Amino acid sequence: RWRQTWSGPGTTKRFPETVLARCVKYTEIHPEMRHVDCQSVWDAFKGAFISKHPCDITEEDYQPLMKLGTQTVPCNKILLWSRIKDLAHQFTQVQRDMFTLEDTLLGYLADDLTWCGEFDTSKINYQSCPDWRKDCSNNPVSVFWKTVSRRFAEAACDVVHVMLDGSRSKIFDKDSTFGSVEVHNLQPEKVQTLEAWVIHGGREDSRDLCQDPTIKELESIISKRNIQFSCKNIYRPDKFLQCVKNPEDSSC
Repeated sequence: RWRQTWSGPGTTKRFPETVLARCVKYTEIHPEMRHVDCQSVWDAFKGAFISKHPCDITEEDYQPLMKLGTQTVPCNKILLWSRIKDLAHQFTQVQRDMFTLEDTLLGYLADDLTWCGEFDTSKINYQSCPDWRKDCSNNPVSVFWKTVSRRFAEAACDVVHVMLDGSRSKIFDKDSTFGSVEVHNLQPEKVQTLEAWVIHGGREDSRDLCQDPTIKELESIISKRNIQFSCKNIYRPDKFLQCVKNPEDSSC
């Protein structure tokens, strides 16, 4: 074909093998998931989207998979992020000070992957998948992230942290998974504070981006949910990471 059905990239090559391998690796490393049957996880993941129209996926489709990937997360150590996932991951990798969604079995399985099927065939579509904007929001990938992110947000307690990209025109973006799902699913009964770390992209002596209009928006939203809001600038994320690996003895 010189023209594909959908406007988005197709399913990641060797999707089935990749998810299965990730499940095996995760369950080998993480002791609480030692007992998960990875074939069963693949079957349930597959059942969510195979033979279904990829513009008609619902959260219910992923419920078998959600049940299987049920997992306790230290509720007071959750790190959310938007448009800055590499630094979030590099940070949690140092000494596991916090946990992101990609530290969970389900987030790990799907990170950086694309997948979709076809109505009334059992084939995976490796040629194209729906674009969230051009085609439809109710596609297998978008629906998966909304489903898993909601559950992750509901599990948070105490002080919840979020890394935001301060080099974006919208540092807080109401359209992101963070802004459209996670903010609205933190449980005010459990969550005391949301603390945002605004990651600078700048060359040095930049603005206090905690005063950014979009940050004030996030503050208003979260305050009105009866959760406290805190914000900090991270001016030099390279120094930040160094200080995380090697604190207090040098210039930190």
